[PDB]
Amino acid sequence: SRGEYVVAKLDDLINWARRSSLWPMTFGLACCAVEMMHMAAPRYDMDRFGVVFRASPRQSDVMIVAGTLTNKMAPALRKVYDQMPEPRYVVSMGSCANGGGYYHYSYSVVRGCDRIVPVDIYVPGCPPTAEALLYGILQLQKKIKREKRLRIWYRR
Amino acid sequence: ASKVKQDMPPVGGYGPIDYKRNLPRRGLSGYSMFAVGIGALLFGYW
Amino acid sequence: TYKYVNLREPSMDMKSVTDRAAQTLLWTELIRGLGMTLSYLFREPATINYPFEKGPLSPRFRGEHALRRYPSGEERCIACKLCEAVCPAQAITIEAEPRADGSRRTTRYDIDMTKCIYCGFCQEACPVDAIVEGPNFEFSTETHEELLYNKEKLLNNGDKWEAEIAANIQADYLYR
Amino acid sequence: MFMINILMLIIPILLAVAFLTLVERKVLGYMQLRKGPNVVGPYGLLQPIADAIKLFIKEPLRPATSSASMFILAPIMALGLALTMWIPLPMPYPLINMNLGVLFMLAMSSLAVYSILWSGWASNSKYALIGALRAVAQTISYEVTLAIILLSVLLMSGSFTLSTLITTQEQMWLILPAWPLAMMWFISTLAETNRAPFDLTEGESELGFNVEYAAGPFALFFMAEYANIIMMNIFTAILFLGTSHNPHMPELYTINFTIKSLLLTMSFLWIRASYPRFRYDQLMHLLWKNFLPLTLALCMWHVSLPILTSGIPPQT
Ligand SMILES: CCCCCCCCCCCCCCCCCC(=O)OC[C@H](COP(=O)([O-])OCC[N+](C)(C)C)OC(=O)CCCCCCCCCCCCCCCCC
Ligand SMILES: CCCCCCCCCCCCCCCCCC(=O)OC[C@H](COP(=O)(O)OCCN)OC(=O)CCCCCCCCCCCCCCCCC
Ligand SMILES: CCCCCCCCCCCCCCCCCC(=O)OC[C@H](COP(=O)(O)OCCN)OC(=O)CCCCCCCCCCCCCCCCC
Ligand code: SF4
Ligand code: SF4
Ligand code: SF4
Repeated sequence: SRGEYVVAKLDDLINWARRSSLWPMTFGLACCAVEMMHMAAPRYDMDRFGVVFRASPRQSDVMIVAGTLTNKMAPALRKVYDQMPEPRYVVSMGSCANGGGYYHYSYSVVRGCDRIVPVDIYVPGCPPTAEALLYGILQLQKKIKREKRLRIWYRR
Repeated sequence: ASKVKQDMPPVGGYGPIDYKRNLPRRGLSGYSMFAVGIGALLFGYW
Repeated sequence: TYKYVNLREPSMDMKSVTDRAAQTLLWTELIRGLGMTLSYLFREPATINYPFEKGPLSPRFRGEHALRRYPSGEERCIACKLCEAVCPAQAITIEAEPRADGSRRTTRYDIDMTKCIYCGFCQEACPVDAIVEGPNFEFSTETHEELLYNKEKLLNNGDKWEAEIAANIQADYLYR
Repeated sequence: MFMINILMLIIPILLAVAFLTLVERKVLGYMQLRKGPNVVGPYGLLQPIADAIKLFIKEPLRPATSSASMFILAPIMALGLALTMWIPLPMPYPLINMNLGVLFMLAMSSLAVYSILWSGWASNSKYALIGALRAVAQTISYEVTLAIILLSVLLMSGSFTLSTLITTQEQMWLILPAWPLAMMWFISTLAETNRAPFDLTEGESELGFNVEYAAGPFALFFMAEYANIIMMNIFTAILFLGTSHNPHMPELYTINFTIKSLLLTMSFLWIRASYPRFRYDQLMHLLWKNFLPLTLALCMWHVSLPILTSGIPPQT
């Protein structure tokens, strides 16, 4: 068999394992954390997708920033991100985290969490519905499904 | 002529709604619970 | 009026005292708690099968802003800027000038969907039902720049969701 | 053929631990009015496999440990001992037919505390050490009652042989003559394996000792911990729910004995979903002030009861 065929299928096996076992670390900072709890509640039950309710920072694959990131909180956020073992993804939930939202023009609010850490998915709303955050999580799964780490290493 | 129509309770009002604590009583008394427990031990030893 | 929650005097007769001894030694009220969790094990779970099933919503739901047209195809917006004045987040930016035919029409209409608090004041202020919040709530992006809507993105949304937007407004405009 | 026998014991243990994670997540879900894993494979049957691959291709941390050799010794010892506690179990025929099997399981079980203590040192964190000390003090405290309760039961059996417990219960389960001991044995097994309502380690808002571990090394601690949950519930069924053994149809024993061992393992998941968590000072008082006085008193009763009824079991 060809080398380009084994790498293509190995890429699908690692992608399948990674997107089927996303363990999130939730930074519940503000009202957006309430909607994140309703995604774990029986109506939607994130756990049935493989997404565990709560995970410790060192056992986690995705960081969900749900609430307003203040200037007194930003260094703590970056520290937790740097200690996440890779691969690691960040989901930005709500207007506050995306761009500052209602407090954009405040002196004590970071205008968007994407200028502190890299962001993979933006979930809009104030707050996003629990069915809108779930749609974002399933959109991160498909993004991980398109990764081609092994198919790019083989062509180096 | 069209009458006013807005959300209203039904004529005569809604049925009663329970709100009080209703933890019921179940099981036997302490005397009988101890009697059954000791009885089991005696049969086991025999 | 008021009531006491925890002001009971436990009886000290032998039968009552023995009842609490059986409870302490035989763990009666702990096993009463195991039974309740056992009952839920045999109840039908409340989970829905997303994305094949969706959570119920109502005609008043506030989702993705959008710009509507008249049945002739002419834009409803006439650049009055009431929505820009009322927006508590200052998420709307507008510029206008006379159109080639002389109409009062916008040349810029941007909504920053990361400043927006999805409050609905823009559609309450509009005198011509031009800016509305539609029923779409699944429009998450992969970059920050895709959430800065301009007039072209908002007009595309209106043409895209007009069939559902019109029916919702038909169902609720009598309460407004 | 013996080497084939060892592999026929090890691999099924790991597979059972792998699918116990799924069953735990689904029983907890239905007791919470939800479902649990049902997307990764039919009814979530591929969820365990996805989790395993994900952990073993995730980059590990390995911080600046004070030793870096205890950090690798701790998970080897935990998993190595966890598999070793299965070799004398009669199901119904032991892999290793020890004469003092019951004493062998106490001895190996008391060595599992080192992996908790060593991982505390290796983390190099002062706070992580405090969490390790509380976990160690919990484990040693509750294995005082495991040893005395076991001695009390064996006074009705006559030996430390694990297969003699099958003969002892050939007319009646030992749960009947010794239900008070069974209660305190069952709770003592939860405390040993750091299970709710005794999971202060995993009980965030007060502390765990295995916090610096990620990826494969973390899974090794996890696998050992869950293999001990199955093993202790297999021990309980043999001890208090003896299954009749027919030498011509040994499979009949294994089916009945497995069903009991599963029902007792599901009881662990049932108890996790029902109760809040003990405070550290409160589970210590549950042992030094409630269980130990009763265990000592019942030990006196069980040394004398066989003598005063003329019911001393045979030595052999
Ligand atoms: C004829 C001679 C007869 C001799 C023998 C006579 C025996 C008579 C009966 C003696 C009492 C029986 C002992 C019962 C054990 C009492 C232990 C105790 O300390 O109780 C108080 C203790 C604590 O008592 P306390 O906290 O309420 O207070 C103690 C005293 N003060 C008030 C001063 C502090 O109770 C507990 O153990 C707490 C339980 C923790 C949660 C456990 C979850 C239970 C889940 C259900 C499991 C069901 C058992 C499954 C068994 C399956 C086995 C296969
Ligand atoms: C305040 C009261 C406190 C409680 C006091 C004690 C309660 C009474 C004793 C029960 C507690 C001890 C447990 C004894 C287990 C005996 C089991 C049993 O009951 O079986 C009866 C059995 C029947 O005879 P069996 O041999 O089976 O017939 C067939 C012969 N082919 O025959 C036998 O099993 C053998 C006979 C055993 C007798 C042992 C007990 C004798 C003790 C003296 C009796 C007075 C009680 C003590 C008084 C002082 C208390 C401080
Ligand atoms: C005990 C643990 C030790 C063993 C470790 C696990 C190894 C054994 C696992 C056996 C089950 C997997 C079967 C073997 C791997 C084959 C998987 C496969 O190739 O699926 C391909 C198919 C998608 O392929 P395709 O459509 O061509 O690609 C499109 C990409 N967009 O994928 C699909 O979507 C098809 C839908 C079915 C895919 C799942 C397979 C059926 C599930 C069987 C569950 C029962 C087995 C698990 C329980 C026992 C534990 C092994
Ligand atoms: S985006 Fe809205 S709901 Fe979320 S934290 Fe900010 S104000 Fe609260
Ligand atoms: S919903 Fe409210 S915050 Fe958002 S654009 Fe409309 S008026 Fe502004
Ligand atoms: S309120 Fe309506 S008509 Fe006025 S500028 Fe806004 S969208 Fe246009």
